[PDB]
Amino acid sequence: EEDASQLIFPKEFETAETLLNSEVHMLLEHRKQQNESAEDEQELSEVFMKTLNYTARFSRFKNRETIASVRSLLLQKKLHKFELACLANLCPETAEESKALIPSLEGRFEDEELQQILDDIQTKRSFQ
Amino acid sequence: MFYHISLEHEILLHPRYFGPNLLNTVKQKLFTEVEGTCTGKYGFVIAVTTIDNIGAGVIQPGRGFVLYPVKYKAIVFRPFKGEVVDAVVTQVNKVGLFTEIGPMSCFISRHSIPSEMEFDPNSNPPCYKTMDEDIVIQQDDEIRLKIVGTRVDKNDIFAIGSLMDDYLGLV
Amino acid sequence: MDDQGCPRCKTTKYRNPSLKLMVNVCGHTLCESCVDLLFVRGAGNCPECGTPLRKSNFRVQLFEDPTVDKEVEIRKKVLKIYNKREEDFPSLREYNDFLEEVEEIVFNLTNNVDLDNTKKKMEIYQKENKDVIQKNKLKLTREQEELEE
Amino acid sequence: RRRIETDERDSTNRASFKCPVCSSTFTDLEANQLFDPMTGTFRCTFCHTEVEEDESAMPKKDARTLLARFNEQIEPIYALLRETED
Amino acid sequence: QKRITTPYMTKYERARVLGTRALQIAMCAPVMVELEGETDPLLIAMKELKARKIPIIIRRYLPDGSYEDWGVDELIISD
Ligand SMILES: [Zn+2]
Ligand SMILES: [Zn+2]
Ligand SMILES: [Zn+2]
Repeated sequence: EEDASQLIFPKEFETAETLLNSEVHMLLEHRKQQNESAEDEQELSEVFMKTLNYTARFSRFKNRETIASVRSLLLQKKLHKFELACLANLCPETAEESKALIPSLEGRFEDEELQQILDDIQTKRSFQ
Repeated sequence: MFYHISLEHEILLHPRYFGPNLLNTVKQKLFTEVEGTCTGKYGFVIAVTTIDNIGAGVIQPGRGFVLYPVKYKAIVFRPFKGEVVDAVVTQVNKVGLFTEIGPMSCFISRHSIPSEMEFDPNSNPPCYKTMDEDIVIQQDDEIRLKIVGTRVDKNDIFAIGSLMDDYLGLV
Repeated sequence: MDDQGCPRCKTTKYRNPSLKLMVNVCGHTLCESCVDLLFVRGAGNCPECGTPLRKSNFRVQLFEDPTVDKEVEIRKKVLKIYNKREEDFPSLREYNDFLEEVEEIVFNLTNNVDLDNTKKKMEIYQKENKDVIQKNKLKLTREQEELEE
Repeated sequence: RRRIETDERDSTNRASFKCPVCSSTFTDLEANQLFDPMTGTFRCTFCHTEVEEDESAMPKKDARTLLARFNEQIEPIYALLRETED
Repeated sequence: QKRITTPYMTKYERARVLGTRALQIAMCAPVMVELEGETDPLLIAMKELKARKIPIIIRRYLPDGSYEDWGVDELIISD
């Protein structure tokens, strides 16, 4: 019925737009500030905090421009939003790893194009 | 994968909240009701970005409560089988590893751990390490796992992980 | 189709040629009826040989000879080495000299352990990966395309 | 063959964890539900008692022995069939 | 706009509106009108109705499946 390795998803999640942990981190930090501002309002949930902690720890991009560049760059490529989300969220270092991690990635682009895209993403990444 | 989607939800506003600040109360109540909850259809919903629309408030006969159908843009997470995801190991046992993925919890069975790994219970933090000691998997670590399957129960979602594939485990 | 089949499920093979045998590093004939059991226990262990498989490692093949299956799999791997073209050698013996040991390695690897084979392959890889493998990769892929065309 | 294939598929789907009180076997998918961190071990919700797993090797091995011999003994009929397909 | 039903509140509408509004007040809903010494939620609902200040809209379903949302403040009360 559903299989990410086969890119099979329900219409509810196929028509939807994918978000990166760097993007979710920025949004959660924004929601945090939005919750920190106007004090004495409802406190944030443990799920939000757990997701924030998790998304921050695995956040591959720490700057607004790096997140926007990655998104705007990948949107130009003729790749599916799931493929692009997996690629930018997992950040595979090489084309072989990308094909290994995403068995559906094969055939969409040549090794040189695939590696060039990954190389750009690897250069745009923020390392701690 | 995380997603941004418009969701349908119905708020049963109690009459005490009618009158002024009605819609303001519905907004506040929506965030409180949906944020931090999970549904098998859309997964866990982390935060509400905006509310698309507030429908007509139908007064429930006899109940007095008014039912407000709401359309709102929110961010959600749902794990799909045959997917690789980053995880943090929470507990390490001889039968398997318990891990967390944001709001989701994943269990990795021993049979899904690579043959090169071996459990080192004598270590202070219980961990699995390679024969050549090149990598070690323990509690509170950076790992990647393949979702073999996803489960939903008690308004919660939990997946099955595997580390047999390459580029998995400690990262 | 003509062969009996897997040591366990030797019955559907007689029915139709649409079902194909699967080859593995262990050089053992396997198929879904048997493969499903290999995942419930061991998760990638040969039934009779017990040898573990790093992954599924299943590939479609239509050869009844398991030695050819292994030899082809080995051949395909070894062709990445020693495959420098004829212009590299001035003497007629050299054109087939390395092919002798290569064919010995390929053949011997079907039965003997790869300990010395991998060592020799690695000891030559350290030298051939620099230039000749880089050059022969281009020429091999080019001539392969010429063979396809 | 379809029944044997069904029995083989069953041998692959058989539950691994089990409860000694109610004699119920649970699939490894329930492992996260059966494992209680307060106890540090697997337990049964109905029996509030320990759930075992290591015995799961027995059904996997045993079933293969019965199912495999079926093809070994039917060989005369298969040969006679191959000889009579015309 | 484009309303065809009668502008008068039917006896049935008056009954349900008062019952529904009385129930909301009993459930401590805020009250629309200046009440004086009143405690019976049903008596308060009638005062709100006399003043035409009940905060309710009647969705009159037409036989063709269409409907007309008439505010209680728009209908002529039959009392
Ligand atoms: Zn073998
Ligand atoms: Zn077999
Ligand atoms: Zn029990």
